[PDB]
Amino acid sequence: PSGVEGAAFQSRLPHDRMTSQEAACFPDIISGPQQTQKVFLFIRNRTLQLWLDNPKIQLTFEATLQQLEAPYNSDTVLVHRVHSYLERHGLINFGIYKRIKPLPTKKTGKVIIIGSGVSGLAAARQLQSFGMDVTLLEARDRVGGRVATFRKGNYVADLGAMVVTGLGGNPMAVVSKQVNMELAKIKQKCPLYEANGQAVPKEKDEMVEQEFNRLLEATSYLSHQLDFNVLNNKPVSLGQALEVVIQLQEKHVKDEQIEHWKKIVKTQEELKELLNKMVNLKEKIKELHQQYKEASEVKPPRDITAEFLVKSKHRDLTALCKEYDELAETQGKLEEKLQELEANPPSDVYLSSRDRQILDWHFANLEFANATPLSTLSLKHWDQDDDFEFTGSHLTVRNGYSCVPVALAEGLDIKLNTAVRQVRYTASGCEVIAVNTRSTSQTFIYKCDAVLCTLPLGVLKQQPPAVQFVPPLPEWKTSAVQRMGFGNLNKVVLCFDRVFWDPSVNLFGHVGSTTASRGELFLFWNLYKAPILLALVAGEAAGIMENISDDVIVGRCLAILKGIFGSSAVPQPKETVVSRWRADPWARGSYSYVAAGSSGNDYDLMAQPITPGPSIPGAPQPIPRLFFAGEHTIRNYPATVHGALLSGLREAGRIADQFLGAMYTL
Amino acid sequence: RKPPKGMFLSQEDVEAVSANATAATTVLRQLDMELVSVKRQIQNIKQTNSALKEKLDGGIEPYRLPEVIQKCNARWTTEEQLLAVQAIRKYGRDFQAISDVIGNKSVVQVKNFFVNYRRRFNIDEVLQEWEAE
Ligand SMILES: [C]C1=C([C])[C]=C2C(=[C]1)N([C][C]([O])[C]([O])[C]([O])[C]OP([O])(=O)OP([O])(=O)O[C][C]1O[C](N3[C]=NC4=C3N=[C]N=C4[N])[C]([O])[C]1[O])C1=NC(=O)[N]C(=O)C1=N2[C]([C][C]=O)C1=[C][C]=[C][C]=[C]1
Repeated sequence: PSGVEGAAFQSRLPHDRMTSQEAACFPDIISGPQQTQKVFLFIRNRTLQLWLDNPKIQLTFEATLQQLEAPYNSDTVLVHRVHSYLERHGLINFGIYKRIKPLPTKKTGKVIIIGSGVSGLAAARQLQSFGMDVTLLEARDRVGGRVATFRKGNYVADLGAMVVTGLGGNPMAVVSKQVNMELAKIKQKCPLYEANGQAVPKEKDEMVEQEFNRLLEATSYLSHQLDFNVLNNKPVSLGQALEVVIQLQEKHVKDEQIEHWKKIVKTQEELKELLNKMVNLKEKIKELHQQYKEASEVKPPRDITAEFLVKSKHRDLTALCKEYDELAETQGKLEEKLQELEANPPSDVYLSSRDRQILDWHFANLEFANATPLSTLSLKHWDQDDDFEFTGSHLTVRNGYSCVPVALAEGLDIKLNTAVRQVRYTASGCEVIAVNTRSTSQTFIYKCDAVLCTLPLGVLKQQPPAVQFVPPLPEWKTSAVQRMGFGNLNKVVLCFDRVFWDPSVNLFGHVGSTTASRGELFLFWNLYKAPILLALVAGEAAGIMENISDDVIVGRCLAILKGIFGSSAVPQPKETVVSRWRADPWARGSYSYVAAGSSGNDYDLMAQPITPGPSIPGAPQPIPRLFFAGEHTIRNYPATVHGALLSGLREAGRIADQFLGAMYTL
Repeated sequence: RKPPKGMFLSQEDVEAVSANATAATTVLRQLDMELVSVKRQIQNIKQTNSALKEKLDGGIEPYRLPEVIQKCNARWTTEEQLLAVQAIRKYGRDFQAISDVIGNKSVVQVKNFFVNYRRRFNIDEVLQEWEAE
C-alpha cells in the first residue's frame, strides 16, 4: 500500500482501525463516535507518514501541527496527545536521528539495562532520549550480542544475524535509511547437489520440493482438522506428524497396489471358469461329431428314424457350435481387459532412496529456519508467527550487520566486560551485582529504580543459574522459561583469494547421505563482494559439530566443495572461522522457537514485568521493578533482529510510562 | 476441509498408525505380506489358465459342419411330417430346433403344424411323453 495508509502498514498498524494499545490510552476516543475515530486515525497515520518520509531528523509536536490541515489541525490537545503516544512507544523518532532540541539538562530516574544486544541498545537509546539515566552492562567485550561480525583485512562476514527479511513493514527499513548498511537482494534460486557431487536434475528437484510442500500442509490439516495434537499425554511434535504422514503415504501406495492386483485375480479367474466351461464343450463336441459321422456313414436308403438321427445330431451339433462360438467371443474380451490392467500398474514406491534423501535436505532447510530438530517444534504452533511476515525480497547486510549495534551504541553508557551475577529488586529499588570478566574477583554494584533484563533465553535457562534472582523469579515466569525452546544453528566462514562458484548464484545446497546428518554443511552462501563462502550447520547436526575441531570442519567443507566444482578449482582458504553458539556462555544457543508443549502465549509471559512484595507488611502495592526485552519476548516477531529491536522499544515505552508518568492518557 | 490433493489421511487410518510404538511398521508388513501372497496367487492361476488354453488348441475347426442353404417350402412331404413327429418326441415345444431339423419349415409353420395334425399325430401324447423325461 501507499499514501498515509502506507505509513500505517509500514508501521505494522491497521490503517482504518484503532489497535488495543490505542484503545488503552484513548478510551475517550474509541468509546466515542465514529466521526472522531476517523480524525484520530488520520492524525495518527499522517504523523507516521511524516516521520517515515524523513527519519534522519526528529519530528516535533510543532513541526507536526505545522503540517496538518483543517479539520485535523483543528483540535490541538488531540494532535498533542497523538504525537506524544507515537513518540513514547517508539513508532516515531526511534533509532539514530538528529535531535532538534538538545537534551533536557538534568535527568529523572535511573535504569540498569543488562546486555547491549540490539534489544538492550534500542531500549537504552529510547530511555536516554526520554531523559532518564541509563547504563548498560555487557559481559562481552563488544556490543551487539547475537549480531556478530567477523572482520580481517577486506574479509567481512557475520557469524550471527545476516539477513533483513523484507522491508515491507520492517522497523529495520527505517534503520537502514539512518545507517549506511549496504543492502543487497538475495536471488532465491538454490541448486542442490547430491552426495556424489552432481546436480539433482529439474525433473526431480521439482517433484521432491513439491512433495515436501504437500507434506507440510498435510501436517497442518492433520492438526486443525483431525485434531491430532496429543499422543499418550505428550504434545505431538512437527517431526512426529511428518512421519505419521509419510507412513500413511507409504501405506496408501501399498493399499493401492493391493486392490489393483485384487482386480487382476478376480478377472483372471472369471477367465479360468470360462476356459473350464470351454474345454468341456469342446469335449461334448468332439464326441458328438463322432456320433453324427457314424450316423452319416449308414449309407442310404434309410428308414425315417435313421434319417432323423442324422438330422437330429446335425442340429444338436450346430447348437453346441453356436455356444462354443459365443464363449470364444467372451474369452477375447476378458483377455484384452487383462493386458489392459496389467499394462498400467499403480506406482511401485512412495519415495525412492534418492528421493527420501533430497526430501531430507528440505527438512534440514526447515530445521535451519527454526534452529532446531523438527522433533522439538510444536505441531499446533511452530508457525504461529507466520502471518506477520514482512513483504519484499530478503537482503544481506553487505558491510556486516555489526554496523548497526555500533551505530546504536553511540552516545551511551556501556560498561563492557561486566558480567552480571545477581539481580536483587525490592519495594524501594534494585541493586545489580556484576564482576569483571578479566579478573573475576573484582566486584561491582549498581543501584537503580528499574532493571531491564535482556539476557538471552539460553542464559535464563541455565542449570544451575549464571544469574541469581533475589528474590527468585515467580514460578509462572520460570515455567515459561523452561517450556520455551532455545535452539542452535552454526556458520562456517570460508575466505578465498578467488571466486570459483557461480557468481550469479547466492545459495546452493548440498545433500547429505543420511537422515542423521541432513544438517551437516547442508547449504552455502555467496553473499559478499569479497570471495567468501558461508556454510550452515543445522538440525541435530549443529550440536554435535560443536565438539569437532575447526580443521576437520573446514575439511569436510572443502571436500564437499571440490565434489561440486572440481577437485582443483577449490584452493586452500586464506582465513577461516567457525561459530559455536551453544557453547558461547553469553548465548547458550542461537534463538528461540516454539517448542512442543509451548505456545505463542509463553512469549507474552516472558515480556510481563516483575513487581516485588511490599517492604513493611501492609504497605501499599509497589511499582513493578524488573522488566524483560529480547527476541524471546515478542510473540509476533521472535528470533529476529527487528523483533528484538521492537521489544526494546516496547519496554522503554512501558518503563517511561511507569517512571516519568504518562501526560497523554487524558 | 479436505487434505491436499494426492495426500491421503483418514481419521481412522491415523488412529491406526499411532495406537502403539510399532503399529507403524506392523501395519506396513501385513500389507507387504498380503501383497506377495496375491502376486503369487496370480501366477498360480496364470499357470492354471495357460495349460487350460493349450487343451483348447486347434479350436473346434475339425468339427464344424458346412453351411446348409435351403428354400423354406410350404408342402408337408410325408417324409417331413415324420421327421416332425420325432422332433417333437425329442425336443418338446422348442419350435426352433424342430424347424432346424426338418430343414425347410419356418418356426411358425411348425406351430401351425401342431394344430392341424394335432388330432392325427396324437401330439398330445407325444408331448406328454417328452415331459416324462
Ligand atoms: C545466532 C543467529 C544466527 C547465527 C543467525 C541469525 C540469527 C541468530 N537471528 C536472530 C537475531 O540475531 C537475534 O534474535 C538478536 O540479535 C537477539 O538480540 P537480543 O534479544 O538483544 O539478545 P542478544 O543479542 O543475545 O544480547 C544479549 C546480551 O546480553 C549479554 N549477556 C548475556 N549474559 C550476560 C550478559 N551480560 C551481562 N551479564 C550476563 N550474565 C550477552 O553477551 C549479549 O550481549 C537473525 N535475525 C535476523 O533478523 N536476521 C538474521 O539473518 C538472523 N540470522 C537468521 C536465523 C533466523 O532464522 C537468519 C539467517 C539466514 C537467513 C534468514 C535468517
